[PDB]
Amino acid sequence: HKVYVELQELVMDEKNQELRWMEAARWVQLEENLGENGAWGRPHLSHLTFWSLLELRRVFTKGTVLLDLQETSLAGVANQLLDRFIFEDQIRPQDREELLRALLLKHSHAGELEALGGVKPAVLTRSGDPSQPLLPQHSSLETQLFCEHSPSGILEKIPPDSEATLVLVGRADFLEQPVLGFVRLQEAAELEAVELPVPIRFLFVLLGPEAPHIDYTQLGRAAATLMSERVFRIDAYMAQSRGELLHSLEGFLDCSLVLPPTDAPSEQALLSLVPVQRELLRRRYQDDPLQQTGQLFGGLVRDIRRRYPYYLSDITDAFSPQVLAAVIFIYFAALSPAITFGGLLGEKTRNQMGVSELLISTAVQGILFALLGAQPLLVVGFSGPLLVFEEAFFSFCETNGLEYIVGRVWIGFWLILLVVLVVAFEGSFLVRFISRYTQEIFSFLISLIFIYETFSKLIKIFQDHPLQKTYNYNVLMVPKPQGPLPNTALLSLVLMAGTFFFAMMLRKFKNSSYFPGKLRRVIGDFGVPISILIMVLVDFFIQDTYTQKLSVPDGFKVSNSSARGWVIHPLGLRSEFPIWMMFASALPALLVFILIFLESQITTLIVSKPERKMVKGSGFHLDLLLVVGMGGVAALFGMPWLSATTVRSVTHANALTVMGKAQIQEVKEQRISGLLVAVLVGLSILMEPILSRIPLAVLFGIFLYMGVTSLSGIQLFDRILLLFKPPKYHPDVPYVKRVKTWRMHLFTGIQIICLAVLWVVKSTPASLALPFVLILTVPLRRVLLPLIFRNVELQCLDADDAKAT
Amino acid sequence: HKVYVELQELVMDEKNQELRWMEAARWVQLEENLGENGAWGRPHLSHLTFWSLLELRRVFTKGTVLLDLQETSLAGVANQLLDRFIFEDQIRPQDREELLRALLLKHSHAGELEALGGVKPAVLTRSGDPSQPLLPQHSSLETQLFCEHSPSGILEKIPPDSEATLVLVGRADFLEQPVLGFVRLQEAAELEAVELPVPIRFLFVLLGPEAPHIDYTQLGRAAATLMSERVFRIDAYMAQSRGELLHSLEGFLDCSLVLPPTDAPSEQALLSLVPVQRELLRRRYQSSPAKPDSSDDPLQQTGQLFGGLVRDIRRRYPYYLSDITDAFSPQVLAAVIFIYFAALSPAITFGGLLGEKTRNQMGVSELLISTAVQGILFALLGAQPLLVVGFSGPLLVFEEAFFSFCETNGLEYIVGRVWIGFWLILLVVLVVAFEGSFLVRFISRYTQEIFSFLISLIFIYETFSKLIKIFQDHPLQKTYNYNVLMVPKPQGPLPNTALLSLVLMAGTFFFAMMLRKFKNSSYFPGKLRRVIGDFGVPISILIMVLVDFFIQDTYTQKLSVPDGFKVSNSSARGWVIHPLGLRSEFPIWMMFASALPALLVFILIFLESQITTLIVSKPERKMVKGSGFHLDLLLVVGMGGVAALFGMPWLSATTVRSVTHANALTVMGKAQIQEVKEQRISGLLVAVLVGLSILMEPILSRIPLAVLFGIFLYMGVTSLSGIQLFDRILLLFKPPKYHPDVPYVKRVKTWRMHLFTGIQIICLAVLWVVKSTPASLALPFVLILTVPLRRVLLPLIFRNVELQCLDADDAKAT
Ligand SMILES: *[C@@H]1O[C@H](CO)[C@@H](O)[C@H](O)[C@H]1NC(C)=O
Ligand SMILES: *[C@@H]1O[C@H](CO)[C@@H](O)[C@H](O)[C@H]1NC(C)=O
Repeated sequence: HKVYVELQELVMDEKNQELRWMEAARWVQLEENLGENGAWGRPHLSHLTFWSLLELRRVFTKGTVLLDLQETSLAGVANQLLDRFIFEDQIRPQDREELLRALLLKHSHAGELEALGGVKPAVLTRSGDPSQPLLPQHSSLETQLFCEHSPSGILEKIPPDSEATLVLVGRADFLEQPVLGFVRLQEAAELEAVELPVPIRFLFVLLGPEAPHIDYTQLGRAAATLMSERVFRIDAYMAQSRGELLHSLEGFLDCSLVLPPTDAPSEQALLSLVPVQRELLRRRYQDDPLQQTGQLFGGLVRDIRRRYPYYLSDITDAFSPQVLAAVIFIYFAALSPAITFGGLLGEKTRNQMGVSELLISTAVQGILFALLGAQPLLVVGFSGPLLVFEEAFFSFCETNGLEYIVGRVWIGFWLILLVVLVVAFEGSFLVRFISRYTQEIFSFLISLIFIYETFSKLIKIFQDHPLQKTYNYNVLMVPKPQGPLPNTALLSLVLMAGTFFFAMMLRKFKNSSYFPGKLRRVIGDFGVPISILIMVLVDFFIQDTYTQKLSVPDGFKVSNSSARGWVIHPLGLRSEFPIWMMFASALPALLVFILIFLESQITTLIVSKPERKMVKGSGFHLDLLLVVGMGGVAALFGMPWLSATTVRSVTHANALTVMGKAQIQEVKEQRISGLLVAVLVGLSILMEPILSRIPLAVLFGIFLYMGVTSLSGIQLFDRILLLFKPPKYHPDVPYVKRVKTWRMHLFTGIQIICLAVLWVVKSTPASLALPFVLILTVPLRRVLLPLIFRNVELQCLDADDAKAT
Repeated sequence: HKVYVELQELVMDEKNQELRWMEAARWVQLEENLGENGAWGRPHLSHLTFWSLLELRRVFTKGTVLLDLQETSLAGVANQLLDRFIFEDQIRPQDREELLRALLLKHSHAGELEALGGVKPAVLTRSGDPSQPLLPQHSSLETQLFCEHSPSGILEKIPPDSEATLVLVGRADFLEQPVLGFVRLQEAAELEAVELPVPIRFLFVLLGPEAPHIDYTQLGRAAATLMSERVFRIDAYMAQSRGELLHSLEGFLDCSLVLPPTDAPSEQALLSLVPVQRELLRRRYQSSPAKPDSSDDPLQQTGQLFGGLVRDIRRRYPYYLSDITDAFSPQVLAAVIFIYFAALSPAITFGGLLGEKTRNQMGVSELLISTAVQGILFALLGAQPLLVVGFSGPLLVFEEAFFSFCETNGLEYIVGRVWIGFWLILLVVLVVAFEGSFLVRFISRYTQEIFSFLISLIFIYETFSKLIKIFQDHPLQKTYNYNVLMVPKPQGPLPNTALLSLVLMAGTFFFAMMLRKFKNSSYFPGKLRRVIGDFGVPISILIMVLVDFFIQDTYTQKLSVPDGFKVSNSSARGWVIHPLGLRSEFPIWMMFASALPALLVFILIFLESQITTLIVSKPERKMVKGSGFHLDLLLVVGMGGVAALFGMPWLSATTVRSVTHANALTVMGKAQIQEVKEQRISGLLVAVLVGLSILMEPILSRIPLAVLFGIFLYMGVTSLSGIQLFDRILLLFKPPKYHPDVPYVKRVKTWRMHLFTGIQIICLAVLWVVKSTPASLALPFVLILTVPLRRVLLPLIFRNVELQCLDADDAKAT
C-alpha cells in the first residue's frame, strides 16, 4: 500500500490560551512544510541531521509498539497506548491523565491558521496551563529556507489506493525520558478527531522533556522519512514484534550516507553523491502487410481481415473538431490544383476534357475510396506527369488521325486486366525492396517541385501585369484581364505573403504555452482556415482593385457538348475504330500502370511508415485494386483517371496529428474526413457565391505553407542542413558517430547528384522516362553503394527504423 | 591552508604470511584511493557513513589525547601512547608487550605492492602470529567506485611548507573495547613511516577487536576527513585539552547533512538541497576563525563645492586611451552605419515639420549642423560616449507652444530663445555647483521601466501612423490621372506607391529579424557567422535599396537633404542673432519673464537625460568603465545653450537611438552578455557623417523613405527585450503552470503580481491619455508624480518583502 504521512505537534494560539495539535509538514511525494502566514512552502527531499537519527535510534530501541490493535477511533488508540505505556514503566501512573488529555485535544490544520491569528509551539504542564519553553526558540532551518486549486491538486497526487500514517510529536515536562508509541490498526479506520484524505493505518506518538541534542521536530521528520521509504513500510506491514522493526531500522541506517561540511561549490558537492547513493540503494534492495503467400489472391484477403474489423473505430474516431478543420484545409488543398489542371486540360485538348469532368471524377473516386478503402487518409487526384502523358497521347492521336477520348477507354480496359493479373499474384511485395533512399528522394523532389510551381505562378502573375508608368482604363475585363492592371500584382503578393505569415505564426502559436491548453490547441488546429478567412475578408473589404478569383463551371455539363456525350460508344464515336489500335493500346497502358503503381505505393510508404505510430492496419493490394478499377471505370464514362497525391496525403496525415510535449502521440484515422471532402468537392458547383469571392493569390500562401511544412521529417534535408554546420554542433544521432563526417558528406553529395539528374531529366521533353530512372535508384542502393561504403556504415545511414539502428 | 594526510592499515603480504603497515588512501584537500592493482584512482571529495561517525564519536569522547608531545621517533611515540593507555585503564598491562612489537614494524607504501603480491585485511592476536578474520568481509565502496600522473600532482599540491598527519589502523583480538590515541608532536620531525619528505605533526592510532557496525577502514577515512576540514585542523592546532576537540567534533556533527535511502532517486530533487548545504557551510564557518574558500558611488553627496564634477572627471578620464583603442573592431563600423541612418531620418522628419511650423525661422540645415556639432563635442569631451543627442517630440510640442505664444503677444521668436538659453545656462551652472544630481538615486526601476516602455510604444505608434498616412495619400482606386506634376511633391493619388512602400517596409523588417535570429544560430564558422550577423541591418538596407533602385517606373518617396549650408529663411534671419533686437527692440518685462519657459525646458531636458543615462548605464549591462552624470548633463545643456546662441535648436539625449546604439556594441555569449564595446570613435564618426550628409546628395537621394520604417519597427521591437514589466505582461497570459523561476514569481502570490502589473498598466494608459490631451507639456510633471506613488501608496497595499522582490533595483540580486 502507498502511504500518506502527516506530522502534527502541540501548539498554542496567541488569540486564546488553548493547546491543540497543528500540522507542520507532509510527505505525500516530497516533504513540504507549513509557514507562519498559513501557506505551504515548496516540496523538497527530506534531509536529516546526525543528532536526529542518533536520538531516533536511541529512543526507538526501547520504544513501545502496539501491532494489530483493534480500534476504530483516536480515543481508543490513545487509551490503549497509554495503558501499554503504563505497563512497561515508560511513564508514571500519575502522568497518565495529563498525557491522555493532551493526546485527545483537537487537531487543527493549515486552513484555520489565519482564523487563529498565528500559532507557536507549546509544552504540556502538570497544572494544565502552558508556559513558554526554557530552551532556545530559534525557528527551524526548513521553515527559514522553504517558507518565507491546492486541495484538488493534493487529492490528485495522492494515489488511488493508499493508507494514511499519523505522527504526533510533543513536549511534556512531567516525564523523565523520551517515550515513543507505535501503533498499527487491524484495518484502516477514519479517525474522527484527526482528519486526513485517506484512512489511517499506523500511528506514531513522540513525547519527552527538554534534552540536549534532541530537537523533536527533527525527530518527527526522521520518523516520517522512515515511514516514507518503500522497504521500511513493507517491513512495517509484515512485522509482528519490535525486533523486526529494529532489524529494519538497522538496515535503514546501513544504507544512509553522510555529507560532511565541504568547502567545494554546492552543486558539485551535492551531485557527486549520485553514484554513491545509487550504489547504496542497490545494496539495500538486494505479421507483414506485404508478404509472399502460397495462395492465390492471398494479399487481398489478408488486408481485408486486417483492416475491416476496425470499421466501427474508423467511424467513431471522427467526432473531434480537428477532423472538421482538416476537412476544411484539405478541401481547398485538393480543389485548387484540381481547378488549375482542369483549366489546362480543357485548353489543351480543345475542351474534350475540362474542369467538370475532373471534379466529378475526383468526387466519385473520393467517395468510393473513403467507403471501401483500407487507408482513408490518402487523397486521390490528378498529377503533373499524368498531364504530360495526356498531352503526349492527345498529340499522338492527333498526328495519326484517330480519336482521343475513345482510345482512353481501351487503355482503361488494358489497365483493368493488368491490375487484376497483378493483384492475383500479390505482386505488391516488391514494395519491400524500396528502401528509405527512394522515399526520401521522391518526397524531397515533390515538395521542391511544388514550391517551384508556386513561385512560377507568382512570377507569371508579375509578367502578366508589369510595373509601368501609365495604364489604359477603357479596358474590358469580362473574359480575362487584358493588358496590365495597376495594383493587382502587388496586392496578390501582399495577400500571399500575409497568408503564409499568418499560417506560420499560428502553427508556432499552437506549440507555445500562452493560453489554456484546450483552447490553445483548438485555436492552433484551425490555423489555416482562420488565416484563409482573415485574408478573404481583407480582400472583400478592398473595393476598387482587381484580383483573380476562383471560378467553376456553371452546371453539371460536359466541357464540349459538340463532339461528346455522357456515354462513349466503344466501337466508334464518329468514325469506326481500327483493329490494330485496339490491340496495340496496351503499350501506353503499361506505362500508365507503372506510373500509377509506383506513385501510389511510394505515397502509401511515406504516409504509412512504421515511425508514425499507426495502430490500425493499412492495406496495399486493396488500395491498388480500388484506385485502378475506379480509374478504368471513369475512363469508360469519359472522365479522367486519378492517383494518390503525395503532398495532399502528407498534409492530410500531418493535420490529423495530436502531439505531446515535441512527441507525436496519436494520429486520428477515420473515414469521415475523406467522405466529407469528396462530398464538398462534388457539391462545389452549388457553392458559386462563396467560391467566386475567394482570390487565387491567397491559396498560394497555403501552398507555400504546405510545401514548407511537409519538409520536416525528411532526413536527407537534415543531412543537407548539416552540410553547413561545423562538426562541433552536429546532433546526437547514430549516423554521426558511426561514420566519419566527410563520408556522410559524400553520401549526401551522391544523393544530391541523383536529385539533380532526376531534375534535369524532368526538364527534358523526355519527361515520361522519369519513372525508369527512379526505379534505377533501387539497384544503385543494392549494388553500387556496397562497393564504396561498408556494411555497418550503410546500415547506419539508410536505416529503415529511426529508433532502432 | 592545506595539509597532507596518510592512512595506513595492518595487512598481510600474499607471498609469505607476515604483518606490515600498508597505506590505503591519501588526502590533499581531496581523497585518493588505491586498489589491489597499486595505482591510485582519480581524486574526489569524501563522503563518510553513519556508522563510522557514530563509532568515531563514541571512541573519541573518552579517547586519550597527548598534546605537544616532545618526541621524534615512532618508538617513543608508541611507548608513550601505550603507557597513557595503561594509566587510564584502557588496556591491560599484559597487552603492551604485544602492541608495541605490532606498532614498531616495517611500513610499506604503494610502490612496493607488485613486488610483494598484494595485501589482505589482517587481525593481530595475543600470541603474535597472523590469522584470518572471523567475521565476514565485503568489498569496500570507494575502492569499488573510484579505483575501477598521480605522484606528480600529489607532490605539486602539497604546499612547500606544511605538516602532515598519520593514521594507523589495525585489529587486535586480545582487547576489550576500541581505543583511540591522538598525539601532536611539539616540533614536527621526520618519521620512518612516511616516505614523503613532508614532516609530521599529528598522529592517530586506532586499535580494537572485531565487532559489528565497526569498519576500521571507514573509521580511518572518517578521521582523515575530520583532519582535512579546516576548522577542526585550526582547533587541533590550538586546542590545549580534550574538551576543545570534543566541542569541535560536536560542531562538525551539528552542521552535517545525512540523507536516508529513498525509493526513486533523481538528479533533480537532489539539487533542491543546494541552499541548505550553503547554510550548513555558513553555520560551520559561523564559529570558526577560518573563512570559506568558495563563498565610491557615481552619485553621492560630497562636502565640497563642485565635488561631483571632479569625481566624474577623475573616474572617467584615466580610461581615455582605452576608449580610443577599443574602437578597432568592425562592430564599431557596423554600429556607426546603423546609428547614422537611425539618427538622420527622424532628424530630417522633425526638421521639415519644424520648418513648416515656424515659417522656416528654423529648418533642416540648422538641426543637422546642431546635431553634428553637439555630437562631435559630446563624443570628444563626454563621459558616456554611447549617448545619441537629438531632437525629440515633447521638445517639438514646446517649440509649437512658444511659437504660438510669441505670435499671440506680438514678439519675435528666434530672439526669445536666446534669453531662454541664457537662463538655462545659469540654472545648469547653479545645479552643477550644488551637485544636485544625487536626486537620481530616488528614481527606482519603476519609473525607468514605465518610461522606456512608453517611449518604445509611442515610437511604434508613430511608425504605423506614417504608414497609414502613406496609404491615405495614395488610396486604392480604379483610375488615376497621369498628367500630374510631381516637381514639388506628388499631387493626387498614384497607382502603385502605397503597396510598393508597404512591401519594401515589410521586406526590410523581415530581413532584419531573420539576420538577427541567424546571428545566434550555429550554421556557419563562428567568426564569419558573427561578422555577418552583426551586419544584419546594413546588409538588409543595401539589399532593399538595390531592390528599389532596380524598379524603374514606380514612385516611392526618397530621402532629401538641403542643398547647401544655408539658413532656412534668409529674409528675417542671420547666422548670428543680435540680442538687443533684430527688427524691433526687445522689451524689459519679457527679458525678465522669459525665465518661466526656461525652467520647464530645464526640467524636461534634465529628467529625460538622467533617465536615459540610467537606462544605458545600469549595472546589469556589464558596463566596466565608469559613467558620469554631472558632466554629461553639463555638456548637453551647455551645447544646447550655445546652439540657441547661433540660432540652431537645442537637443537632448535620445532613448531609442541610445538603446539601439548600446545594443549594437554588445558581444553576447552562447545567454550571457560577455562584454560591451565602449569607445569614443563611433559617436564622433556618426556626428561627422551627419554633418557631412549635405555632401552625399547623390547617394542619399536614392534611399526610399519606406525602407527606414522597417528599421524603425526593428529598433522598437528589439529595444523591448530588457523591460521587466513587458515580461510580466507576457506572463499575464500564460497559465501559472509555465511561469519562470525568477524570484518575483515564487515569492509573491499570482494575483498580487497581477495587481502590480495592472496598476502599472493603468499608469501607462493615464500617461498616454495625458499625452494625447492638448495639455501635453504637463506630461513630465505627471511622470515624476509616479515617484511618490511608489514611495507612499504601494506600501499601503503590499508588504515589504513583496515590494522589494517586485520592484528590485538589481536584477540578479533580489
Ligand atoms: C469542340 O469540339 C469541336 C469539334 O470539332 C471543335 O470544332 C470546337 O472548337 C471545340 N470547342 C472548343 C475547343 O471550345
Ligand atoms: C520668411 O519670413 C518672412 C517673415 O517672417 C515671411 O514673409 C516669408 O514667407 C518667410 N519665408 C519662407 C517661409 O520661406
